Amino acid sequence: FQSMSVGFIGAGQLAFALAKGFTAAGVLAAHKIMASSPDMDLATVSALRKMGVKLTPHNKETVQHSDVLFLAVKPHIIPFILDEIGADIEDRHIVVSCAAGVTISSIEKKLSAFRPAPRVIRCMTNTPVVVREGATVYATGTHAQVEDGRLMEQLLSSVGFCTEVEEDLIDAVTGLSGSGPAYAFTALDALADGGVKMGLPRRLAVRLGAQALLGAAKMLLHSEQHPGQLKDNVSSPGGATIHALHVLESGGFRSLLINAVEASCIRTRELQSMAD
Amino acid sequence: FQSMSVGFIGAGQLAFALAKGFTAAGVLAAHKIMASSPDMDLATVSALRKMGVKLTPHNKETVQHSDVLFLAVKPHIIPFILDEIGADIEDRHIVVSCAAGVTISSIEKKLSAFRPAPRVIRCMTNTPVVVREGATVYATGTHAQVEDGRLMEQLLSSVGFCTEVEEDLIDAVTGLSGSGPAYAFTALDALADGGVKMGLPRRLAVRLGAQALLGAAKMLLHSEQHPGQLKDNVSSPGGATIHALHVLESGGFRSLLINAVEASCIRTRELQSMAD
Amino acid sequence: ENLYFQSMSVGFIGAGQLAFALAKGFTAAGVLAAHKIMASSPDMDLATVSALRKMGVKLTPHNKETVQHSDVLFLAVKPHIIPFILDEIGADIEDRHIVVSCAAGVTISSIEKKLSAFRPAPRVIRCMTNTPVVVREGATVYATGTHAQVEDGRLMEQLLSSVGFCTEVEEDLIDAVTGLSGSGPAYAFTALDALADGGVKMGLPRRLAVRLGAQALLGAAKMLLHSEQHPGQLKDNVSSPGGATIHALHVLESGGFRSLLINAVEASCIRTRELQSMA
Amino acid sequence: NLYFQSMSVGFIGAGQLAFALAKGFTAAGVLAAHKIMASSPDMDLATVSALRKMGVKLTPHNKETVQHSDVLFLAVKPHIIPFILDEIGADIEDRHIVVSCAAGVTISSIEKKLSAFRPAPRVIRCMTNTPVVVREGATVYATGTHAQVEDGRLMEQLLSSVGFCTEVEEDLIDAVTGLSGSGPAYAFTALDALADGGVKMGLPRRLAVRLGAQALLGAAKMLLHSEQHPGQLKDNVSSPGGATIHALHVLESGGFRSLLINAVEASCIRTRELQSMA
Amino acid sequence: NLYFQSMSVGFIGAGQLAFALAKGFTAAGVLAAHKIMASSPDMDLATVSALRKMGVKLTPHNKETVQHSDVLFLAVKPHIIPFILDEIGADIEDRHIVVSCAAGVTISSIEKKLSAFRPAPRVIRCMTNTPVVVREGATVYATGTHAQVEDGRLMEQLLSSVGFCTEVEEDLIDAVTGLSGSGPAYAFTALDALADGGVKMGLPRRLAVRLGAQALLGAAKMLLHSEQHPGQLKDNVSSPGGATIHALHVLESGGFRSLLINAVEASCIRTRELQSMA
Ligand SMILES: O=C(O)c1cc(N2CCNC2=O)ccc1Cl
Ligand SMILES: O=C(O)c1cc(N2CCNC2=O)ccc1Cl
Ligand SMILES: O=C(O)c1cc(N2CCNC2=O)ccc1Cl
Ligand SMILES: O=C(O)c1cc(N2CCNC2=O)ccc1Cl
Ligand SMILES: O=C(O)c1cc(N2CCNC2=O)ccc1Cl
Repeated sequence: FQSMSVGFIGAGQLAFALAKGFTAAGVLAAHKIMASSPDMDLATVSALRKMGVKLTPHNKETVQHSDVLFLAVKPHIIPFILDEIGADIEDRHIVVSCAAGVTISSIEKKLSAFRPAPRVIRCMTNTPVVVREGATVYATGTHAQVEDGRLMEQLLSSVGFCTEVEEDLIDAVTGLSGSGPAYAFTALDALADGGVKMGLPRRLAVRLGAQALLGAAKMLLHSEQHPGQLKDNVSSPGGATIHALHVLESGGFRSLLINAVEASCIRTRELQSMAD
Repeated sequence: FQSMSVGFIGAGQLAFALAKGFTAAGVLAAHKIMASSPDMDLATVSALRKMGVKLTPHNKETVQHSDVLFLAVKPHIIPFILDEIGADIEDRHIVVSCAAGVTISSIEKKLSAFRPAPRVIRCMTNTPVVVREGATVYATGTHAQVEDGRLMEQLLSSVGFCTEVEEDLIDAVTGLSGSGPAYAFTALDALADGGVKMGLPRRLAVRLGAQALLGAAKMLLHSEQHPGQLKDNVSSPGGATIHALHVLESGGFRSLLINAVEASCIRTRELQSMAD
Repeated sequence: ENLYFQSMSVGFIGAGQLAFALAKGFTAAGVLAAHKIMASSPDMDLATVSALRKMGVKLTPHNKETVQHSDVLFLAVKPHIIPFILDEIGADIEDRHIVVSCAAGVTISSIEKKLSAFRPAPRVIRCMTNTPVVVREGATVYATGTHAQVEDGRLMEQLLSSVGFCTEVEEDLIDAVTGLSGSGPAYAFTALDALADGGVKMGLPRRLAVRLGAQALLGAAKMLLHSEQHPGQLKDNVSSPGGATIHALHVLESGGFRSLLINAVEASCIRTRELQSMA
Repeated sequence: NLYFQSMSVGFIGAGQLAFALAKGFTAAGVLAAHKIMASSPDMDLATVSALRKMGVKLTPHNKETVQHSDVLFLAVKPHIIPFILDEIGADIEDRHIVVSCAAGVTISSIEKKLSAFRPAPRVIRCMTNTPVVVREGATVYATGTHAQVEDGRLMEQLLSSVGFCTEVEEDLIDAVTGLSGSGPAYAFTALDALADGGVKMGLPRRLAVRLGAQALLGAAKMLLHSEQHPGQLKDNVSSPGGATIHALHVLESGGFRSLLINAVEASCIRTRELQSMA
Repeated sequence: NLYFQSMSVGFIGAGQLAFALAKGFTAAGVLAAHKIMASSPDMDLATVSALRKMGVKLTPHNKETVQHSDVLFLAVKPHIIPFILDEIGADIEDRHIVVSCAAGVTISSIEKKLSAFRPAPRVIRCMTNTPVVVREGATVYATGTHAQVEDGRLMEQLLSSVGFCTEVEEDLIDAVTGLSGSGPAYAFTALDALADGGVKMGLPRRLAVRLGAQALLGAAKMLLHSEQHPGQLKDNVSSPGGATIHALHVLESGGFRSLLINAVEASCIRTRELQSMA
């Protein structure tokens, strides 16, 4: 809505990305956002201040300011935030935890000791929300009203893809779209090295490799076609592309990306289990 | 311009992509485009017909129709097209070869036997022009007027990134952004397999992996930051993402993408050398 | 049927595995009588020569008698034997002959070069088929030579279509076809033996494991041939999230399973070009 | 000339396997499509959309499927089975044959659930695969404690109309799942790659796919109709010094055989984990 | 207390190496920035933008650099050198020392070009690296046919103000290029990865980078100031049974040493190819 007030506990990379995306989208006004942080000298904190986001060192102040309260701290800090500000949670509050692995149940258990029906949502988003091309899923807690999930989808749809999921899919989403941008950054660096190796200036190589990945992903999102079909479409017989595809297969390219999604998903499960 | 008439020799994947992108951009009207093909029953030919592109089985007819003439056939077919329609090339014609590896000099040599100052351009684009997110470079030939390169940049900028390069960079661009989308499609298929392996429905996994790659590439294009810095930004200490990055490094992920750009670039050079 | 009543005489120079497989498929198809086939071999002690005799095929040690008997003459000897064969019986090739080379790598040009020294317009077709013609499920391509009539190509297609898939190609595709469907059955036999080993490792009787593995590959291949779907889409449709199949696909990927099959198709194709160049 | 005039078939679950069996059974002529009913909690699936075109009755309510059906196929994920069995267990009748198609789920676990509601549930466990859609499936089945002799023969009759089918001891089914249950996906992966190889060497993609699939089909048929060892058939294609034996060498150098062994094992091992997780 | 009052330095090329040497020389106090001139065909480079902030004279015309300069550094790509030498060869004077910094390009090829215009060109070939920007470069040089004794001593004086510098025989320079020319990039890659390792084990990225870089700097210093073999110094850190020897084992298992040998060789081999291509 318009009257809506949003707060972040955590003023790191994710909070900045979300706030910058929300304000760019126009769904939120920077002055309706407050962030708190233990280190008020972070680079991300300075930038929020230029954007017009309110800033404080006191999580309690962010809570009293906020209607929607995003939890954007590390997983092992979540149990402490909840103990710190659990008494300050009111009926009007929707708590949106963005921490990897941390379960709705563990958040509801800590918060229920203060007030009995805390409205909790768990989400997994990623940094490209900063350019309003994020990928976000969310699961609704026990006491989240029906309007809570819809308000959440409205807000996070404005900065990229958003869809509701069962909570037991979120650990796998973390390995895929949560960690995904880092796989892409690693890939682009390497593709740029390849271009440079074959004679391209670095800056041209980075722009071309990025544009290639962006356009390809866009083609897949705008197509009903399987990605192998689109690969077929662009692999001319005997040509350059099919030769490059072979050397990727020879190194087990596909299995490395499977390994990655699996490794991130399994680590996310450990971050949960380490909580309880 | 508006009066401009464009033709394609070749009605395959690339011709459709370019025509669909040009018409979507609004820089060209479908009725100002003509394509010719030896197999008038191709799926890409049927689609051009629905778009309103004129179609013919006679390359000579496309040439007489066209002011800008795109050559969108396989590299070993180019020498035959030029022999077929070389007498039909007029002063007003700009010949834009999109074939991998085929040099401006080889095109100018064949065409100069008919008329002495053929205006030739070599380009390397990719299929994401279909969603107006292509990556394109071009080099100007000996007799291309100054307005020719600018008209070309105007047209191809409307369907994605475009920049002029020295011709000796084009073989490396082919390995990077020419073959790039196929690396991305392979990557997305594998990332989807990873998501499915960890419990996601296939359709959700494909959408999330694609959105992740798109958003990440967009972040890099909108940033002055090095891709390793953006990787740093999203690799939380001890977290899921840094664990996945390790297993990518353990398989030599980076070197496989370097291998690919190199293999495609080297194959492109063979496709040229095989001509001469 | 229409071909049966054409009452064609067929010859094989070379009485090996392919000659036997084609003879067995043509007769099973009812398009040729076994005794309307004649095959020659310098070695009449091969097992395939005995199998051919048993089914009623005529056998002779003299290639000239095969040629004189034949209307369609299949050259089914090793590539390096082809030029010696053409020297020997080039004088006996007649204007009525359609000469079909099945040898890997050997080009129409090289065959026509030899035979043009005798009659001026040898009718030559180059073929790449495979041994599952023996169960009428072969995979065949052919290219027509310089003097091959349009009816020659249609007849060859009608004949090879009776024992499986058959289609005309430009000759410059045949080396690649050899690497794919010419050698393909051997890739599948290796895969079926390995899958059976896997089933036995996990506790299945060998007989059952072999049966199930082969039935699994047959049905998947049949699904693909009857679907308009990409094989990756079919793979997606069978890969239940979190399930047994996606876990097995991972271990395939981790060994570069896909690259091995690409490697094999390339290695057979490359070898096929060497077999031409060495003779 | 088989046909089951007195049999009503139901599917709990309207996914890829349900569509494949329903399509195979109707193409085999053994069942009128309108004598099939399927249920699913997402009546917006592509498979549920195709089932309506066939004429299969579709409902959202699993209780409706059970009441309509004699033979009831459980074609849902292994972890959904215990919930299904709780939901409809009070609707299982003496006439019902329950045929579970879920990977890993034992006859014992299914009978334990249903016996709470009514003693002597007639349970069969089967492992089939999607090529039943072209009547070339590979199916095994094991009969439960209270399945009658006519129940197994009947299920063999029905599933034999869509491919190979034999009875097995239940403790072989996890291994069958790794071989023929997952097998078609190994083949689709192999055909994608073989086609990639054909394209590399210069073939059009469409021809490469056709030829690769034809090669595999014909080789599988040869083995099925031959009494000979697959190594013997491989020997018959491998001309001395030739192209095939050179390619076979590069498969061996990659450990191609061990990868397929690895696959059957991993799928089998995972199937056992799907039992114990539920 | 070194300073070259009578020396005018010019750079043909205004890229990373030109900026690094110009910055090192000015920080060393040996050259006023305004006594440096650099030329480049793209006066829109980030390096050319930084050079103007230093006070270095910048021109687009290579002829201007030559006329301003006594010591002329060729800091362009190897394939550009022959074009540069054709463009300005008629402007080379007796007073000029030409110092080529291009990988691979021999003294012989440079002298052949310039001798067409004027006999006895004074040519020095050097291989340096970008840490000259922090006065810790590693530089070798070889003197040409017509370089006087004072020319080499002078160039050693100048480049010693920004790091290690020694004269070598020219046929060692390709190998030096693979070791110290490319070396810093091996180190940047190693520091990125070591930091990735620190982050994996729970350190903030900024601390991990700092500590990794400090570790490397301190180890390099230890070796430089020790007479001892690097294996001996490694032995001194590897406490029996401890953390370091366990990590060293995993480096050995990956063939870590051979990768660095591979790198020096590949860079050296490529450097020789850059000579022969031009
Ligand atoms: O994979 C190839 O070899 C390839 C082929 C082309 N095209 C399009 C039309 N004619 C060509 O050569 C473009 C880019 C690549 Cl990278
Ligand atoms: O790499 C990680 O472990 C990771 C961490 C997060 N965030 C952001 C704020 N708190 C978190 O846990 C989100 C996604 C991932 Cl994939
Ligand atoms: O890949 C799996 O895990 C798998 C899953 C199934 N199905 C179908 C319906 N319920 C199941 O479990 C069957 C065979 C396999 Cl091999
Ligand atoms: O493995 C080979 O080299 C091979 C050999 C043949 N034949 C049959 C008769 N003469 C040949 O060359 C056919 C197919 C292949 Cl794939
Ligand atoms: O390699 C080790 O295990 C190690 C050991 C030590 N020291 C010094 C005295 N006692 C220790 O444990 C310090 C650092 C490391 Cl890295």
